[PDB]
Amino acid sequence: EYPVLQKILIGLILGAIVGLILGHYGYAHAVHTYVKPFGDLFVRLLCMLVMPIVFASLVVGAASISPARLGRVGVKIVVYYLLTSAFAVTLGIIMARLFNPGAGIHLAVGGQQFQPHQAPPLVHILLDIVPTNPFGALANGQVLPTIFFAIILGIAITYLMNSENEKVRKSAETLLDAINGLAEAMYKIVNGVMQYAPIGVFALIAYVMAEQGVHVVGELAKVTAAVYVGLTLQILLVYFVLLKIYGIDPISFIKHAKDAMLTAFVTRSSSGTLPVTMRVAKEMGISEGIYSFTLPLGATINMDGTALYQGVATFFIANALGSHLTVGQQLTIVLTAVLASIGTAGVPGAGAIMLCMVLHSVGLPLTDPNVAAAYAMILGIDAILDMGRTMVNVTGDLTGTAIVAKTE
Amino acid sequence: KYIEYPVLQKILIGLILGAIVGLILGHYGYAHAVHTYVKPFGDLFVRLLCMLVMPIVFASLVVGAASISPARLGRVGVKIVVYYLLTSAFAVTLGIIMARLFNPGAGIHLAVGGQQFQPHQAPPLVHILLDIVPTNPFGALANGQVLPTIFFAIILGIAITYLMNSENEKVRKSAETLLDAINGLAEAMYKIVNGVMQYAPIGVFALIAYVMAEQGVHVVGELAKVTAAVYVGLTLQILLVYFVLLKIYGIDPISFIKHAKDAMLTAFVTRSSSGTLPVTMRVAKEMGISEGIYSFTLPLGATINMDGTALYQGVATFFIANALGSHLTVGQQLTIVLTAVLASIGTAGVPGAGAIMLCMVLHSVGLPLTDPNVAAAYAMILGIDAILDMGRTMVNVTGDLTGTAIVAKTEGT
Amino acid sequence: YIEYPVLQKILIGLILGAIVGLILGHYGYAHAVHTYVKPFGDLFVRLLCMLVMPIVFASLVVGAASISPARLGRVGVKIVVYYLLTSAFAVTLGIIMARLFNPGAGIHLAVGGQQFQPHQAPPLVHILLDIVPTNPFGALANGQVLPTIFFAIILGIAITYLMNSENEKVRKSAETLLDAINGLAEAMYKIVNGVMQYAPIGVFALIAYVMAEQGVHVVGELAKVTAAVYVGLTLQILLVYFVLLKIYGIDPISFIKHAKDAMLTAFVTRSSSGTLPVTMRVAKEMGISEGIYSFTLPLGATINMDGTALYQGVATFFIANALGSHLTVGQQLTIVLTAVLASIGTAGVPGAGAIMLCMVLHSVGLPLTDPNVAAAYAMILGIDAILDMGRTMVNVTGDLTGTAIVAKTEGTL
Ligand SMILES: [Hg+2]
Ligand SMILES: [Hg+2]
Ligand SMILES: [Hg+2]
Ligand SMILES: [Tl+]
Ligand SMILES: [Tl+]
Ligand SMILES: [Tl+]
Ligand SMILES: [Tl+]
Ligand SMILES: [Tl+]
Ligand SMILES: [Tl+]
Repeated sequence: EYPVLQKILIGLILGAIVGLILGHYGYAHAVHTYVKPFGDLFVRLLCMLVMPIVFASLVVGAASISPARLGRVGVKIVVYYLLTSAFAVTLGIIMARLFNPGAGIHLAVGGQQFQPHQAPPLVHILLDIVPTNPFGALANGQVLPTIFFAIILGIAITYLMNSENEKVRKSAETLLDAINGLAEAMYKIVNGVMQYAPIGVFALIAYVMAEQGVHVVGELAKVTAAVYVGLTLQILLVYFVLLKIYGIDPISFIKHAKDAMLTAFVTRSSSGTLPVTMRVAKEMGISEGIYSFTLPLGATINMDGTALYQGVATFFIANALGSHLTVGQQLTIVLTAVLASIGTAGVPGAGAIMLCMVLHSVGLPLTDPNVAAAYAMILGIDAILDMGRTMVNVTGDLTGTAIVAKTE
Repeated sequence: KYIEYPVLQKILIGLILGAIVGLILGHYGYAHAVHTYVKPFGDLFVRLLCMLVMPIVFASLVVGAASISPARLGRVGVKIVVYYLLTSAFAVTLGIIMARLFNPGAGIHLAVGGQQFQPHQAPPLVHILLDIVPTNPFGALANGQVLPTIFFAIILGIAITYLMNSENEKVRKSAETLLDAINGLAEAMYKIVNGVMQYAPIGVFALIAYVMAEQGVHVVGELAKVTAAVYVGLTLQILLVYFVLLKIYGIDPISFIKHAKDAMLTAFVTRSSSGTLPVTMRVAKEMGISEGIYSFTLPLGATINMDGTALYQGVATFFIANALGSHLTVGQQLTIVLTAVLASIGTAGVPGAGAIMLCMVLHSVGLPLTDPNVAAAYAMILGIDAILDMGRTMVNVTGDLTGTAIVAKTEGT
Repeated sequence: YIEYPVLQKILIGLILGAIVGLILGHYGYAHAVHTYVKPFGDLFVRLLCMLVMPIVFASLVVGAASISPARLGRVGVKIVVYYLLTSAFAVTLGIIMARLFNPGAGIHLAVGGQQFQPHQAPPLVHILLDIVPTNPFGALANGQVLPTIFFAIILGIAITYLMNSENEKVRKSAETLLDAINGLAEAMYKIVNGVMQYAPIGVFALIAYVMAEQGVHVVGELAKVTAAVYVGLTLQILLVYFVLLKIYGIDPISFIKHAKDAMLTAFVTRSSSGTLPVTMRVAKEMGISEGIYSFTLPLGATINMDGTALYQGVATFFIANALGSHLTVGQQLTIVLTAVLASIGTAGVPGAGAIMLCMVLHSVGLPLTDPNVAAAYAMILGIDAILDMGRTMVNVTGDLTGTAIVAKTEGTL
């Protein structure tokens, strides 16, 4: 009934208190049997949409970047985001190694530590990106095959919208229209769930605090910190550089963006903030014909915010499970995540949904008590992380639409 | 060789002829020969039905959620929705009441494999509730999870509507398309049922032929037991609730029926809420309901009218369970029944929805249709579904008019 | 750039590949190829058996809708009857030529070091009842061919009946679902084109292995296949088309003289759709009514079954024969008739001949994962390119043959 972000922070701050004192001389168990299931309900509602959004999303996403259905002003802004995600990934990993979130918290939940099962011959792991039956991939949660098929579909659809046959061209138009809309419904459903999130988020940390000790809160602050420093380090180290390098003034640029960022910071919605963003791009004096096209893109294809979230969440999730992870695997894991997140920029809680999808793609079964309880930690603090996530997404959309505006 | 012939006649001929053939082949006949030869024609029939059980429940619920969905729901609409909810309320109670009043099922104690069916029971409440949320909705759909499919089709249908309330025309057209295509699938699945009802006379023949030949003559009384339980609760609904609702709204019940008289008799003989809808609207005009009212509210009851199904399930549930051996309590009765009705929204008619829902409710309550008992128990009701489905639709239509008349008179604007 | 003529690419990959393979076979390292080269071929085979499900399904829904009565126009009904009575003959030639050359025996593959063993086969009741999908989403989800076929027809036909409805809500909904299912189908074809781009690499790796490992025997066994097709192929044009034209007072000699490049385009483009512009312009040169060829040509592009019928005839026989199992005339057609009867809507489509094979094997229970089945299919898939040129060339010749026969019955020459 009331401001949804307030609700989640209230449930979090209140929940960690309740959990923590109930932890000390309380009954970690009673929480586990009674409180926690409300939390589990929450985590179920999210993992639910993990499949439809990943697939429907990527079909739309592929079609968005798809050549040469891609316009010429478009091709440049795409090139922009690729070379920004580039840096946004490096920062992610760097900050994730810089703060070491996860080690320190050594979860062995069943009273047995989680043991990563590994891993078939390169041949078989590559071959198996190609879904043997795409309905089946989709049906029983194969991530890599769904990704591969949703790109190969999305790109194909666009080629059909370049056909002589209007029977053909309308058909494609229809399919894609319908796949979108599914995607679009899946998002509306996230909004709905975020409504339950304050109860759900409550129940989650309540348990984690009551059961994992007080150590966690420092481990989570470890996460939050690693994101937010990388986050501002992105704006400063890359955006300001790109603006400066294009004769735009970084200081006064921020002065216009100032509330467009603050809106994103508080609405979490790249789409919800889009009205405010476009109005500021007009204040900055970007061509109408430019920002009305390139801003609607960053709202969806902006990959840089998610790239920073995954960088850290990946590393913490894995680190806490026990498995110390190398730089190679870090990006392999991360690049995969970001490369499937295209089309999902905001979307309220995308950062967390992608995490689920990446774990399900790297084989870690969410049903295993450790994986679950590890994930459940980040899912608690997702709210906070998701504010910076969107805020940087928006800042980099303007930065891009401004750089590309100027070249026209 | 054209079966261009009245399809209801066909099924009743298939039924009354079939039970004779079966019954005499039973007495000094060869229950077995029937079982190996005649029955598979019956099983083909039961397959064609349980086929559509998944697409129609899903695609149907998406459309139905979207139809009741707020605030996409118009204000004339919101009152008629409230109507059907408080009528299904009563329709359910009568269902259970009549199902306990006649005791269909006990008396017939089927142990078909030569072993009695044994309900397997049941995970911790936590786990049964959590598992209503599909972990992967494609998967729910793919391998038949009922409760997760229900849950997802509602959460989808509602969401779609909210998208048709968007600024973004990209978004608004997208939603419109998806929902358009989900409908139409629903709509096609219905057209497929009509097709199957065409085979129903042969299939319904082979089904009771076996049941009679093998289950004794006890069945025909047990089935009359069902038919009765429905038809008495059925008319007891019209009298006890509709007439009270009309009387309570200054509408005259006696003269109301006098207009509805053929509109009901059409439904009773067409089994189709949609097929009868033309006749119904013309009678709503005879009763002098506003054009802008009945041309909206009647197309809804044709789909969302839940009261007829509520009575079918009430009795079929109790019989199917009772015959299996398991004596069922009043809590479970409605738990089971409310479930069924609440997923049957959007499926009013549809020729044989009564039977389809039964199959879906069983698959939802864990009873595997592959087990010989559950199968041979369902195969009984599926025979007589035809008869029951005439009263089902007739009451559906009577209560659509009752509703659209009660709501009409609260307007006149 | 791999943008160079795609057919050249594949023949270069084939002729080069067989050399490389074969010499690497003799004193080479059949094994090295197996571990390193072959996986590139396997990636190819995967990419194909990938789309086998969506195309069969989405394709048959479209196909059903295209022949569906009485949505079928009257000029249409005669052309449909034409292709049915030509597929009739095309099947017989298929089998005849497959028996006449004996492709397969001579190559006795036992790959694991154990020969493949056809597992057989449930009671006729169970194999027939199981054509009806218990849950159609599941059929689709886990590869069930026969159920997918059955449901895709029963859906496509139904959708068309809905486009004959009074209710525009209904008639648009159907129009949408069918529109969307199309496009999916249409996308799946675009995806094949994409794969054929990788085909030169993939095809190289496939025969490279087969030659290196299966001996030099194969090339003769494959020439055996190519021949059987191409002789049956031309024997179709001569024995049936020319007889049909002659029988309708059209002159076969001068008919060919117009079709001459329209066939040569098809022979070189492999696409019934790609060649369709050329075809229509030639139908105009032959002086067919504009309103006739602009309708009937677009059909044979998709429903022409006669080319595929000849491919399956021979591929079936070889594939089974090589596995070890000697196959009778009954089974031959049972297997083949099935294949052709699901292939409606898939005329071209670049590599449909091979995709249908995979689908017929998955329908007849032979698991593509078994190393023999796999290595046997992997042989035809190599030479598919060659076969597929004659496939489309005969498809086109017979579309013209039909549209000219049907044209003249309207008195539109
Ligand atoms: Hg998840
Ligand atoms: Hg069923
Ligand atoms: Hg295959
Ligand atoms: Tl994105
Ligand atoms: Tl976000
Ligand atoms: Tl209903
Ligand atoms: Tl009915
Ligand atoms: Tl075809
Ligand atoms: Tl072809």
